[PDB]
Amino acid sequence: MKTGIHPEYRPVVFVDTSTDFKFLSGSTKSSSETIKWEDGNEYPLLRVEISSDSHPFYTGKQKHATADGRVDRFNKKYG
Amino acid sequence: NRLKDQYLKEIVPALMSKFNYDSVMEVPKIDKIVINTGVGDATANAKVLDSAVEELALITGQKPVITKAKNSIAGFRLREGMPIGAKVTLRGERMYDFLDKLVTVSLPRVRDFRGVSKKAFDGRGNYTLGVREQLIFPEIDYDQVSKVRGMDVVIVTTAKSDEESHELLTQLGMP
Amino acid sequence: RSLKKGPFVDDHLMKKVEAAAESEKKQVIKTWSRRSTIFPTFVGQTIAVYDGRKHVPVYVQEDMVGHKLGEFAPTRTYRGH
Amino acid sequence: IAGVDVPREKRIVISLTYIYGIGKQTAKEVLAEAGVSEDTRTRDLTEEELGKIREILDRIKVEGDLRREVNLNIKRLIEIGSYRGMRHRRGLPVRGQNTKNNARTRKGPSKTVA
RNA sequence: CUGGGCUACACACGUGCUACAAUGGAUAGUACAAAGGGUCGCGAAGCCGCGAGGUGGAGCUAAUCCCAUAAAACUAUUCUCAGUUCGGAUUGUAGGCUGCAACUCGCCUACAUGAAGCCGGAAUCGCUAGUAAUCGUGGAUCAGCAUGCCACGGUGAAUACG
RNA sequence: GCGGGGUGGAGCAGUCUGGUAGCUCGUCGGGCUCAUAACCCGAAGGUCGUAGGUUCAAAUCCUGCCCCCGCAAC
Ligand SMILES: [Mg+2]
Ligand SMILES: [Mg+2]
Ligand SMILES: [Mg+2]
Repeated sequence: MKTGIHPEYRPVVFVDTSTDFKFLSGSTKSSSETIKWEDGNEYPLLRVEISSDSHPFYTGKQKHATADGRVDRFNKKYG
Repeated sequence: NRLKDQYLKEIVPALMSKFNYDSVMEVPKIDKIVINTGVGDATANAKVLDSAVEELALITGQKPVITKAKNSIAGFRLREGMPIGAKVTLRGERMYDFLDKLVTVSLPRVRDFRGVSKKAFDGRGNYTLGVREQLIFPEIDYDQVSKVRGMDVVIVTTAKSDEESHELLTQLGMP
Repeated sequence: RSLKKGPFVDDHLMKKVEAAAESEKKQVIKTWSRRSTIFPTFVGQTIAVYDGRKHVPVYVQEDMVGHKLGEFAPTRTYRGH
Repeated sequence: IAGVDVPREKRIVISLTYIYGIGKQTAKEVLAEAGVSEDTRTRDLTEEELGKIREILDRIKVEGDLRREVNLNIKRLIEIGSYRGMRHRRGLPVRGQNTKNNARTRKGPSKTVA
């Protein structure tokens, strides 16, 4: 790498806010937060929504089979 | 070096006890990753590179090179020498970090992420996908993207065949 | 019917459709009924609905329950002048 | 602000009417679930108030989700092939309504002379 | 006899209803009408329902009782001149009535959507006084289905040289 | 073979000087009128013969073909 050319790139801790999955990796974005995970170092905190720790393709995925569509609705309305 | 540590710790022994190599250096590695936008819109506007270059550098962590046309084409209204898209080569710590970020954070952010095609192999042992829409990555905001475009992601390997490549990427966490 | 006191369906159609559980769907049922609702029990068995001049087939689905039969058999044939 | 950058000068009710999916009576019901004064202005809000209003909103159906819902409903009867959906696909009135004259907000503006 | 069409739809004309807003709109309170209809018909009070309506059955073959809060007006508060809290189409979902039945093809309600329209080319129409304009009401036809028709009162002008 | 040309329905520009679609008549619609014309009000209608080139871009600059009017040849 050169000087001055590349953008600020630094080690940053992602956290899945669905299940608090913590994970260090380099990036270029604070999200205005800092922690001292993995004692001996400061790291900014790039909080995030769903991660691989929680995605249904990597986990269970049968959810959201809620209705068959118009049919139970008919039968629920008229018995 | 989360995933490099992981690699040398678990996958090299596992993968070599699977494919039964005659030495420790036959074992595959990732040589590199190559990200490429592929812009053709730049024939008619200069602001498009001004978006895409900054956006790749944010997604990636080092400046992209604007690639140019090797030859002139009238069906695209394309003169030789014009700037067409940009690319980045990621190697070492930053390719490992890019895969970390990728599988951990960004691949799930896709609309209906049910993995990616296992058949997408060049035949020589390398892999390519394409992020349809760069907002999938966290380093960039959606409110900055005037107009979405995708980019090819090439994961290059020292693997001699599709099988070894797929097992490497399965152990690293590519669905 | 628009009201909780319903639904409506013609008896001369409900009876034939109930007998058409052993139909095996090789056969088809003609009706001059366009005013009768579609129950889920009509599903699978194609109905030939009388539009005014002919009996036009419709294949029932879960999605076309709650509606009538005439919505799937137009009356006025029109081709964009 | 509240799902989209509503007016700061408008009162809270009218502000919430500018959300696709919410009109004046829903606004009154929401501000009554919040216990707030409806006659107050929107720059004059407070943050915890605003957050409770956001909670009640997110209980209420989402804006873009409402768009997706109605469009799915329309797609359904287009893709079966009912009369009503042929009307949706042709661009004509769907209710039992006359087209010899007075069908402008469906057909579009006045087409060329025949 | 069933089902369909008279309700089609690239487009033109007539007649009207709604508006294009601050002499206004939303909300609340609230005063003053006439002319009319009702027996298997009007349908009260009370209650349930956001509401359309449901329930109920009083009184009435009617100057007795009902349909029937008349609305514009006025008073207060708000909106502050903005495609707006204007406008209300169109569409989605869910309701209610009627009728054997509301897709073609009824009306009404609730929620949401919020269209066009920011005063109308060339031209053209009614009106001389309780008239024009404007607001509601009733009747017929009618199970239900009116911006249409015929009557009703409320408010109430300008102008006519010739 | 030599000259002109090929642009809304007709006649004509615009080309030489690349970005510009025009004039007159006509057509359609609405008005006036008992009706037609005239008149008044609006609107439509051409990818410039065609296939390729050059150019950021072509009626326009370059090339080949296909048509029409003349003149020759026959
Ligand atoms: Mg008729
Ligand atoms: Mg006189
Ligand atoms: Mg030009």
